[PDB]
Amino acid sequence: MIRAVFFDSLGTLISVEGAAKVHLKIMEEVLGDYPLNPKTLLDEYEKLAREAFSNYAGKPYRPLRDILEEVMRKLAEKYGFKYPENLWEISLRMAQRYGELYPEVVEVLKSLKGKYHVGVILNRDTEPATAFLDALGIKDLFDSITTSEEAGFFKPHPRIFELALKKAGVKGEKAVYVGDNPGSKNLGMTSILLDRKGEKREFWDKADFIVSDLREVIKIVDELNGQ
Repeated sequence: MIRAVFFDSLGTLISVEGAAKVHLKIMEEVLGDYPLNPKTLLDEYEKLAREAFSNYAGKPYRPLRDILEEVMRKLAEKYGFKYPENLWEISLRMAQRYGELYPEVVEVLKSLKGKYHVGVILNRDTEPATAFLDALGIKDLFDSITTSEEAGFFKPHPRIFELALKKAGVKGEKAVYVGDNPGSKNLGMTSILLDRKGEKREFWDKADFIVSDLREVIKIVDELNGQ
């Protein structure tokens, strides 16, 4: 009965060590020999970035490119370094060089594809997100790529999930939702929380299933289709 499987963000796919290396290598190229610790710039950027996502959560869409460029403009003014006009070119190049997926992603996505509609749902701009998936080498492994830019509202507004389901052409009850965060609620979708290092034990009643890696997603869908 399960016909579609959706992943909530790149966090379910990119390794923590990979994403950290990409972000640091971006800040290192931005700064060059400027007398600022690139790790400090990164930590401050992330702080301001998380604030922006919270401020815009559930609001009408505004290009994340514009939001994050404003953040970098603030930092360049605060610390005094030259604003990187080629920021997004740097970011994609570093993602392609240093972006590392969790080891099971490619094989699990290929297995799910061909049996089910496999989609990714992203709180991002469409062209950048699609280019990022291409730089990571998994763009073609998704039947659908659905973004807040397409939906017109930032998560957790339900429109993005309604759109994802309509691209697949299935009721919410015929789809599962895999995410790193405890949110598709009240749309009928089966929720699978991904806790790779067992440090989300608190919200282990906030999901229908709990897995430590993506291979178990196939096991759960096989179980549900059997019941």
